[PDB]
Amino acid sequence: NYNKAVEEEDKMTPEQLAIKNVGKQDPKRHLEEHVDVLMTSNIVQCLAAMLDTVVFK
Amino acid sequence: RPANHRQLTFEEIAKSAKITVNEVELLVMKALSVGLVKGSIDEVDKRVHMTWVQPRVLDLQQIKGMKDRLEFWCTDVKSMEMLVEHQAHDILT
Amino acid sequence: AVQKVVVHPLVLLSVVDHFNRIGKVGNQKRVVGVLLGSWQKKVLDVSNSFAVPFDEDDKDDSVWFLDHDYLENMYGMFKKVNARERIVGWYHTGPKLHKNDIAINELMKRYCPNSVLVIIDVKPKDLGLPTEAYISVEEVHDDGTPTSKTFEHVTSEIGAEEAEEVGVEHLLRDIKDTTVGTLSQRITNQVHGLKGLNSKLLDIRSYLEKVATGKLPINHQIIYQLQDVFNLLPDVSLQEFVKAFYLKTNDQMVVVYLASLIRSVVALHNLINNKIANRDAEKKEG
Amino acid sequence: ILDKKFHGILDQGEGVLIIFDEPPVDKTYEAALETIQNMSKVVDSLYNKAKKLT
Amino acid sequence: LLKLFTTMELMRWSTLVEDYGMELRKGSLESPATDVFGSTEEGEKRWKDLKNRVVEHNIRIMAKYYTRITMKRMAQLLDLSVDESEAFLSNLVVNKTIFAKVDRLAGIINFQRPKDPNNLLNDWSQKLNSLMSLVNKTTHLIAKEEMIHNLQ
Repeated sequence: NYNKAVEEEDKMTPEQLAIKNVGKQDPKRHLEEHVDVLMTSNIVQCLAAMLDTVVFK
Repeated sequence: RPANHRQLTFEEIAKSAKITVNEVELLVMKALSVGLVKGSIDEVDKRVHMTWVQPRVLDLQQIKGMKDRLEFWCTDVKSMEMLVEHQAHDILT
Repeated sequence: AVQKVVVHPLVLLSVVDHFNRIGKVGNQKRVVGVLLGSWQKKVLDVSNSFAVPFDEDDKDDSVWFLDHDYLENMYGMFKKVNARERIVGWYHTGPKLHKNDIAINELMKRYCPNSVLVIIDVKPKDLGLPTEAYISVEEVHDDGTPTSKTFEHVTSEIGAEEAEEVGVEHLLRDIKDTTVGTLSQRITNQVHGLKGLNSKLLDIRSYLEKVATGKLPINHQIIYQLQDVFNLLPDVSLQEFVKAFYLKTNDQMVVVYLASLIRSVVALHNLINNKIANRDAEKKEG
Repeated sequence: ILDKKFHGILDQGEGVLIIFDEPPVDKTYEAALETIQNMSKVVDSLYNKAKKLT
Repeated sequence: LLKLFTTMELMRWSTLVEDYGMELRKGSLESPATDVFGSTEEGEKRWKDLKNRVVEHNIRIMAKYYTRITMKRMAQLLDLSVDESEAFLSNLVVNKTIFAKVDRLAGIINFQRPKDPNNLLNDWSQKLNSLMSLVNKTTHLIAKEEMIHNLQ
């Protein structure tokens, strides 16, 4: 629910990348901090889904 | 029996426990009062379900021949640990 | 009923330099010392200790030496530096016990509500946990002998209190915080799988030596009553988690739905703005 | 049912009314509808694409 | 009374007639019987409030083995009919003390819990209870191991 509630303001950025021609000084980049959290957090969740099939046999 | 079919029918109960169909329910509700076994006994099939129990006192032949569970556990969870790690081997990184 | 304490390895570096003393004083091979501290709750913290000049005969192993020139007036010193950090227990090395440990505990039990013999680890290569605690126990038996006093496993950990990393995390110079799920989890897989299953080899050591050459605690009262807990699920063919397999579909539900949806947003994340930066760099480099 | 005062299923064959409900899943709803908005935004970036190309 | 308060020990109600009715066959104090069951339009309501006890309190002792029962077996266990069963089902469902759901497509129904209302709770309860048991295991298997290997 964190990873949706902040993803809508994550996607409020490509509208700001539509500057039709160019009207924005430098990238002002907010791509990150929601790659990595999703990445390692759901690595943890998939290896947790491993963990029952690990401990059981 | 270590095996499954832990939704046991009442049949062995009413045969070898010298009890009747109307009294298997008391046989296990008095055991709920006892508190060593707390089965979720079926009553659409009348099956006496097995949950967790208080096992024994001593099975010295099975204290010796628990290897088929203990060493089973040891080498097989070890081997499958080696297999999970062996499929994710070269992301040692 | 004691779970865990908080451990500062600072006076374990005092264990280290008394481990430097014993290598060059004489015949005393093992490090035996006295563990100060203060019961705060079932959780606890330790700030200081000290190391007795101790000898122990190999013949009739109940030969202790805990000098009161080294206890009483050094206790006056340790009381003068602070009133808070008083006695809480003691410590010796190895993992097991020697015989005289019970009487060394009962010596300083007269000062303390519960003196603890935390058995300490100077050359750590172990498979389980570090230094671990033992509380005063009266469990005697179901037989009714004169009261048992062998201090039972009432465990401990190595807790971290507060700052100290001015020293410590400057003294690291090597280590890194793994952003968990970056082979930290398989460090844990290695350690807990291999080190719990050769702990299970210690258990087969118990369940083989106590079968071949092992008596009275052979089925003490906690071997079989825990073979229950071993008999949660030991079964034969594939152990048939018939409920739990569609329930594990219900498990894998959340995980791979977040994989599909969320990782498709991750595809959108990297790919779209990567194409922006990429192709802008590419042809606007002209 | 059509006014959501009553959440379940009636019957005529066996004559068995059965009340149950579970509507809200934001794990599906919020995520996938925000991806629809994401795809609209990527279509809005398609002209940055079609502008850098031609 | 007190043995009938703990699990209620599904006795014969005519042995309750024995116990609570041969109190009038007392060559001593009958003022207990006179005050309690000597009443008629209050004491008869106490007799049937004790039939309410057998249904009420014995549904609360039988609430364990449900999520599967027919209706005839519930008549054969509540020590009464199916019509007395349905009247008692009525007044105890308007009691709504523990969440009932009864239906006669074939009659396999019962007084019940909210009927396993959750998803992953099963993973939580089963696997985390059993596996945190299995992580406390090694922590006191080293306990047992050291304490038995002091000697042998």
